[PDB]
Amino acid sequence: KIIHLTDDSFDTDVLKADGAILVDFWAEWCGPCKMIAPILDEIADEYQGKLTVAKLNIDQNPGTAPKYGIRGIPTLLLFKNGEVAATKVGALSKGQLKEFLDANL
Amino acid sequence: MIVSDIEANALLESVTKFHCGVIYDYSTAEYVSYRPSDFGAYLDALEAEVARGGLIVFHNGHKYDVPALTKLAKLQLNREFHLPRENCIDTLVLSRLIHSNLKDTDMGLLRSGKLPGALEAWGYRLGEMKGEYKDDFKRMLEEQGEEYVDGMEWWNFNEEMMDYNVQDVVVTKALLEKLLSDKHYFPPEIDFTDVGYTTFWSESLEAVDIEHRAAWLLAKQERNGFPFDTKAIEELYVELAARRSELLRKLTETFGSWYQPKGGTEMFCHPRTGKPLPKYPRIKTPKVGGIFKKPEPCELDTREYVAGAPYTPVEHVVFNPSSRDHIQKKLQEAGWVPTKYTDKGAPVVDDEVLEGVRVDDPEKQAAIDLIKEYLMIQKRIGQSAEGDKAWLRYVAEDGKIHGSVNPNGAVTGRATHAFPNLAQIPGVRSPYGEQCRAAFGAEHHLDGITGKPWVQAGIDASGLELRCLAHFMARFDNGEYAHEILNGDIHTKNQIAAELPTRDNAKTFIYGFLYGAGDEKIGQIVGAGKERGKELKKKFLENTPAIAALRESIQQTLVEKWKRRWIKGLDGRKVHVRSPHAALNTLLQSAGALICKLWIIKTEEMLVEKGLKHGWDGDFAYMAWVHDEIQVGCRTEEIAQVVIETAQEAMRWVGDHWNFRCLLDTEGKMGPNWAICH
DNA sequence: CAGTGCCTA
DNA sequence: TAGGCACTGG
Ligand SMILES: [Mg+2]
Repeated sequence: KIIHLTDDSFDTDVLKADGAILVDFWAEWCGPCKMIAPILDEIADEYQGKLTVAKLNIDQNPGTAPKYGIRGIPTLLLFKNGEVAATKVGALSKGQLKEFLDANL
Repeated sequence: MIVSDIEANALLESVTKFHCGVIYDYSTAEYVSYRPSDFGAYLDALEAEVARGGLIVFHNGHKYDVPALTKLAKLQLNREFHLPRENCIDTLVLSRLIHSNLKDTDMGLLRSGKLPGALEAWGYRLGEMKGEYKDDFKRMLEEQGEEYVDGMEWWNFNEEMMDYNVQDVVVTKALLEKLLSDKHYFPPEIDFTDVGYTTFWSESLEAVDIEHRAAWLLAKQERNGFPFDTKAIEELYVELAARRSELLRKLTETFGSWYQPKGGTEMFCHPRTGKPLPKYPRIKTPKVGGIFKKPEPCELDTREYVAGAPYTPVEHVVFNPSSRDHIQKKLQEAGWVPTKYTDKGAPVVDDEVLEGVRVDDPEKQAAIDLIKEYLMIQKRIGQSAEGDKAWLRYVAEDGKIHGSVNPNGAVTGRATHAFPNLAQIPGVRSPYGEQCRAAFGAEHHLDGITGKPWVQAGIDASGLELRCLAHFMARFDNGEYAHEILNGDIHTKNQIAAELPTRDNAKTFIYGFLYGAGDEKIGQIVGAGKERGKELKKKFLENTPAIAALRESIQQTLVEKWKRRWIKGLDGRKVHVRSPHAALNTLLQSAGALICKLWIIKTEEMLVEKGLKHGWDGDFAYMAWVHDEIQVGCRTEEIAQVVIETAQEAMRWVGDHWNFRCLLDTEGKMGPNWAICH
C-alpha cells in the first residue's frame, strides 16, 4: 500500500497531507534503488496507521527532485506538516530504516 | 647563391626588432653571423647577392623573412629594402611542391600529432625550432630560480638564439640540397647551387617558378587582408545570440532536465550472489555515518549517510540543443526509431535524419525544427564571434582580416585556407549568408588619401573543370566536347547520354562526376541512392566514348600493381594518385588548380605591366583567392573594370600558354562587397 | 577525439 | 556536397 506520486500530485499528497510521509526518490536504473524497494514495501505495511510511504520516480516526474537538491538516489525524505524533518541517502537495511523512522517519528 | 635566416622579436604583424641573421655563401662555403648591431651589414650582404644576379634562400622567407626585413630596415634604419621576387627561393615552398603528398605543421602553427601520415625530417625540425628554443629558455630560467613569462624568449637577443639561428641555416641548406637532388624538378646536369637566378628559373621544371610566384603573390594577399565590417558582424552577433536564447528557452521548456549518474567509483554487485554488474551505473558506499551518531538514548546523526548503505551519485542535467546525445535521448523517448547509426555505435543525428524524423506528439515534432535552427545559428555564432578562430577575434588594427593561405596545400596543386578559413564563409544562399558575405568587402576600406570606399571586382573562371575535361578528351574526340561547351548545350548533351529526366540533373550529375563522387551521391540526384548510381555512370560513358577512352589511357599510365603512382600536372609536376579510380578526377582537379594558379599570377603581372600599383597605397589589392575566383579591391570603378578585362586577357594567355584544346574564359562582377560580387 | 557543418561544381 | 578547416560535446 505505497503511494505512487507524480509531480502534479506531490504538493497535495505530501506537503499538505496530515502526519509523517516518507518520500523515496528513485530511478529504474539505480542498483541501490532496486535494493531498497522491497524493503519499502515491508515498512509501508508495518507502519500503516503511523506512517505513509510514498515514491517518486525522477525520470517520470523530473520537476520535484531538483527542489530538494538530491545528489544521489535513493533519497529518503521524511516530511511532517509540509516540511522536511529528516533525510537519509542510500539503500538502508530494513533495520537501519526501522531505526531511522522510530527515532524520528 | 646564399642560404639565410633571421631571428627577430615577433611575428611579421608586430615585429620591430632584428635580433640576428646568418648567411651561408656557396661561393665561400662559410657561415657568417650578424648580431643586433650588424643589421645594416646583413642587409648589405643580401643586396650584394642581388647585385650579382644571384639567389637568396630562406625557409618560409616569402611570408616572413623577406617582408619582415623590408619592415625592419625602414623602422630601425630608415632604409628602403626590397628583395626582388626573382632573387628569392623558399625551401618551404619547394617542399610543398616536391613533397605535396605529405602534410606539414605550417611552421609550428599546427600540432604535428594531429597530422596524418609522415612528415619530412628537415622541414619538421624547422617548424619546431621556435617551440624548441622556448623550451631551452624556459629551462635555463627554471634552473636559475627565475620566473618565466609567456613569450619573453623573443624580447632580447642572446647567444642561445644566435645558435638556433645558425642551426636554422644548416638545416635549411640540408633541406635545399635534398630538394635539389630531385631529378624530376631539377636536371642532374646542372648544379643549381651555382647558377644565376635567370638560369635557376629557366632550367628547372616550370612548376618551380609557378610555385614561387604564387607564394610571393599570396603572401602579398595575406598582408593586404580582406577589409572587414566589424560593427556589422557585432550587430549580427547580438541578433544571433538573442535568437539563440529564445530558442533555448522554448526547447528547455519542451524538454525538461533530468538526472544522470556521475561520480560513481565502485562496481555495483548483486547483493545476493556478489556478481559484478558493470552495466549498472557506479555507486559509492559511505564509510561513516549512522542513524544516531556515536555516544540514555544517543543523539540523532544529522548526516545524510549511513556506513555501508550504497547509493548512486547523480547530477542534474539541462537539455542542451547543441548536444547530439541529448537530442537523441529526447527524441527516442518520443517514438523515434533510429534507422542509421555510426561506426562507434551511436544514433546518427545530423540535419538529414532530423528532417525525416516523425513523432506523434505535435509539439515535439515542431521542436525538431527549432533544434535544427538552433544548431545552424550556433554554427554562425562560432564562426563569426565565439569560436577560437572567430572573425571578430581575427580583425586586425587596420580593420581587415588577414587569413592565412597555404598555396599548395592539396596534392593537386589546390590551395588551402586557415586562420580563419576564408574559403568557408557562408554563401548568400545560406541563412545569414548575405550579411556574412557583405561584411567582407572593398567598401569597408576607406582610401588612405581621399577617405572614399574602395570598390570590388569579383572574377570567376567559367566552368573550368568541365573545360579541362573537354581539353583532355580532344585527343580522342578532336575537340567535339569542347566545341559543344562553347557553342552548344553540353548539359542536355550529357542528359541524353546517361539518359536523365531533368537537364538540371545532368548538371548535378556532371559536376559530381568531375569530383569523383561515389555511386551513392549519384543515386540521390534521381532518388535511387547508391542503386542507380552504378547504372548512371555506366550509361553516360557508353554514350560518351571519348571519356571512356580518356579514363583508359589514364589508367594505362598508372596501372601495369603500379608502374607509376602519379600523373603529370600541366606544369610538369608529379601529382600523387591514391587509386586508379581517382586518376581521372585527380587529373581534372589538378588541371583546374594549376590553370587558376597561373591565371591569378599572370593577372597581377599584367596589371602591374599596365602601370597599376599593388597595395592599399596603390590602385588594387588582392583580397581573396577561393578556388576558381578571386576578389580584388580597387581604388576606383575604372580600375575595377580594368582588372576584370585584364583577368580575361590573362586567362586566354594561360589557355594559349598550355596549348589548351578548349577555350578558357572568366566572368567578372563589380560591387561593394562579396555578397554582391558572387 | 567523435560527429557534423561550410565551403567549392 | 571529395577535399580541408573548425566547432561543440563529453
Ligand atoms: Mg625563420
